[PDB]
Amino acid sequence: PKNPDLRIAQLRFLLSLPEHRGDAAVRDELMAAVRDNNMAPYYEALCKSLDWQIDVDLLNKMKKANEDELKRLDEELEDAEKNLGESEIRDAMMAKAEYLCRIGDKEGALTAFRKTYDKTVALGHRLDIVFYLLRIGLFYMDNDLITRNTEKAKSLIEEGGDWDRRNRLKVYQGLYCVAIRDFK
Amino acid sequence: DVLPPEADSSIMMLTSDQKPDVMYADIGGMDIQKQEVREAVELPLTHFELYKQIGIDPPRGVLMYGPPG
Amino acid sequence: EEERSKVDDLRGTPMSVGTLEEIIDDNHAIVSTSVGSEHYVSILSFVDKDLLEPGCSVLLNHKVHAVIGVLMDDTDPLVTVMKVEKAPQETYADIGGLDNQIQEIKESVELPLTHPEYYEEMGIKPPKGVILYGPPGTGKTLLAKAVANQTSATFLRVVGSELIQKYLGDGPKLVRELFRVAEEHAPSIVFIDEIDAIGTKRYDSNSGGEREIQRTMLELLNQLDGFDSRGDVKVIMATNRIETLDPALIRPGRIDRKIEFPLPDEKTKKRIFQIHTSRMTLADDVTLDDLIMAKDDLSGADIKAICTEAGLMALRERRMKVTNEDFKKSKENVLYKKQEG
Amino acid sequence: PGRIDRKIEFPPPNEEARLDILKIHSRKMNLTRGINLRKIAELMPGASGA
Ligand SMILES: Nc1ncnc2c1ncn2[C@@H]1O[C@H](COP(=O)(O)OP(=O)(O)OP(=O)(O)O)[C@@H](O)[C@H]1O
Repeated sequence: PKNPDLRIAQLRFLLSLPEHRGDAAVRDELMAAVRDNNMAPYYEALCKSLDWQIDVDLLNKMKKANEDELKRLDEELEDAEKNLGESEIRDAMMAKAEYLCRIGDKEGALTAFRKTYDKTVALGHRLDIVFYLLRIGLFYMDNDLITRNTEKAKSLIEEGGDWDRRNRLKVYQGLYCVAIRDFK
Repeated sequence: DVLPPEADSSIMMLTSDQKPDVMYADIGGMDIQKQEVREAVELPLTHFELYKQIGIDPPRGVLMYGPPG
Repeated sequence: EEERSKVDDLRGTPMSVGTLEEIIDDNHAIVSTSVGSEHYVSILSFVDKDLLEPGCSVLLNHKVHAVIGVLMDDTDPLVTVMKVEKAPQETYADIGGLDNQIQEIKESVELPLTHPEYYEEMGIKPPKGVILYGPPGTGKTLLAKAVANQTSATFLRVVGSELIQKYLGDGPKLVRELFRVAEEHAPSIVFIDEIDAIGTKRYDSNSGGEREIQRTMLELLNQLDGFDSRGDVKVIMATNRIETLDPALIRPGRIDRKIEFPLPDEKTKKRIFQIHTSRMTLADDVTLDDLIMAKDDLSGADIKAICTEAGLMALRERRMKVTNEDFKKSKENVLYKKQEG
Repeated sequence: PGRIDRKIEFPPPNEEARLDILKIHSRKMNLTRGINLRKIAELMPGASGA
């Protein structure tokens, strides 16, 4: 649920710097734009790339179908919150809420993150939220919020000990050290 | 002011330098008990970090039973 | 006035709390405090010396070990177990089919105390309590008569022989204090249910033995017989099997009244379903005839549990009205429960 | 006497129940990913959860 968007960051960097590539770099990007219904990510690229012709109804019926898919979960929570449980509601909404912000911008994600940080009693979903901050940190090349949650996750992880997520973080700090200049 | 430490009180420590009686060459029969005890005693005592590497918390609990023998 | 500003200087500021050992007709009292200390205290104030009696807690003023005031402090382990309260919302009117059974016990428990005018003028006075029992596992249905009794006067419930024989005794003394404390709270009702003292197999923890168990029970009879106490502390006994208890227990009590719990018939079971489903909402297609016809020898709590599991299953669909298909499918669960092993 | 209590069975360990729980206890110990969790669980029928 990341690499389809990560390769989009790859193609946006592939389109931005060279102005000589006007074919295979826009084609794969539209190939990933017609799917997953990426909405806000392509506006910043629409200003740099061509303005067509027409997008309009093609992506307007998709963002309205995405808002019907959004409002059907938003209409599922208040029927779900009538009943009650432990996390069975608030965790049901957040995953698709961060996917719904995967459609566009940082908003629904940033509210969903501070929402779910007070829900989970374990680091399982917490660090998953952190991974969402890292992938978006690569898309918008924003290193501000990725240095924080990582520092906070290392303390909950090593209290403590881990295998998969630990060796994952070992690669994450390598991606940040290679984003900036750190060789050792 | 507090205890240095440590000047006790009681027991005391040491007293074992002029001892013990004999080395381990005596009992060679078990060999399955020593593999448990050695790994549960001298290995965690020599390298504390090696356990943290692999992510296994070494216990301090050693229980013995069965006599006789 | 001036006495309050006088006697306070004698006891304070510090003072100790000791225990009374024995009293001498010389107004010198021998007190015992932690640890193992004795003395002669003679004070003419705040006493109350006759009501104290040895074995009670008294103050000790540092100079010199004098008792200024009396202290009765409870707390106490046993006093905590009698209250509170319940005063339960349930009544004897929520049960049916035992009208012929209940009439006499309801009368017998309201015979004394309330409605005394026809009791005291007749000069009968049978204050030995009542004895309950029944099959197969009932006796809680007889407790459903104790809830109505909990609505009146004072109630105390002591159940199970584990509370004596779990450890070494000292035997009945735990019960012996229940008698007297209920005398201080008289009138009060003491109910005992499911007496396994002779029906138990393995004692709890390490204690012995089968015959010592019997002797603590026998001393319970002499306590209950009894010589010599007229106080009530009305006592009610109940169990599943009366054959286990020795006939040695019946003459002192209960000699006047003992009841037997019969199995409910079709009309009674219909009443039972009526009373439980009164608050519940059921579908129109649910009929009360086929339900009681399909069931054979079931008490109120069985038809209760099938409704509880019907509503629990209806919570999966989040429906407050239980359909007859859901009701029968749920009924089959407890039906399969009793029929599995 | 069937009255009153809630009936819940405690199940023995199952294959598919062994997979996920295997990963769960394997979360704290450093290991590579060349480990096949499918074949390793079938080799342990019965036994227990502990
Ligand atoms: N005619 C009736 N009307 C209404 N309720 C009834 C009727 N008969 C029995 N009941 C209810 O059914 C229940 C039967 O209790 P039950 O005998 O299952 O208790 P128990 O678990 O056996 O208690 P113990 O384990 O102490 O013997 C009683 O609580 C009573 O309220």
